[PDB]
Amino acid sequence: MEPLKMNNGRSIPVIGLGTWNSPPGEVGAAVKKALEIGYRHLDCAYVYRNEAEIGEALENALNSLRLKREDIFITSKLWNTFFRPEHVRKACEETLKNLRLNYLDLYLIHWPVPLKHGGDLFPTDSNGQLCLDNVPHEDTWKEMEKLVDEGLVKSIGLSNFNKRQIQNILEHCRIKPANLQIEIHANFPNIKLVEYAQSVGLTVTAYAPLGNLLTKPCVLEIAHRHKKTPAQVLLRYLLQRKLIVVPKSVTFKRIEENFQVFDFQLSNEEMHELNTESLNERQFTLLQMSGHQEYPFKEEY
Repeated sequence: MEPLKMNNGRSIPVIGLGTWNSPPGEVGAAVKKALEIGYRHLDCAYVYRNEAEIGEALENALNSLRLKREDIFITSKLWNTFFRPEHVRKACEETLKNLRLNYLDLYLIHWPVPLKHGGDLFPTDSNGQLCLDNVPHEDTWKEMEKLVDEGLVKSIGLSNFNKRQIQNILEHCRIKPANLQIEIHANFPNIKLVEYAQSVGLTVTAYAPLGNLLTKPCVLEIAHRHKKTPAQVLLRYLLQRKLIVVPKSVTFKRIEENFQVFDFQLSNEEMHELNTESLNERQFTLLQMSGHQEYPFKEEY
């Protein structure tokens, strides 16, 4: 089905390959496999430290599959240690260098919690405490906006921001965020935040869309009824809530399975059942940032 239309007129494919700091050589092969299968959207991040492997696999795949750059949607994310305005540009340029691209389709602020610049990706005490930094969200955003002005990035957005924090960005911005990426799945539907974000015109991407979920009885019943797999039901559930999904995998069979979600429809009763059976508990809490003023998950949503 059809790419989601964003508030700036551009479109984003409703499924993309999620990447992560997987064992060496796995991501490169995953990128190629995904693109062969039909994926046209890759979700990346500086912090996984594998954008160079991705960039190479990507460049070789476009060539062997005879695909054009503009046929693919590429997302990357600005990491917490580069949120100070004077560092944003170089971090983006670095990511683009590694990905071997001239521009990104989408660039997200990875978290609302800045970390000290100039060392490791997770600057840490000898108490094991994270070295926090203080940088207003609107100041980082101003630099993100310049990336759009300059053509280095087509659309900008947010990751792991809460309602309050998004409100503030929208109140100050010249260029609105086009996308919000947050944890969403049947065991954590994140309904209030999703409804809020869509109400102000953002598109919303579910990360960790499979979240044990694959084992839940109602999930299995519904998969059986439709003659699809559990993962396929879990993704369709999110797709029917008008979400983009970026399921992470480096296993060929899973990459392929995740993509076969466009030839059936969950009924209203099935949708409702999944919602009422939800746990619902946040899986990705990053508690080591919980001491920061802008830690996103203490507010209701």
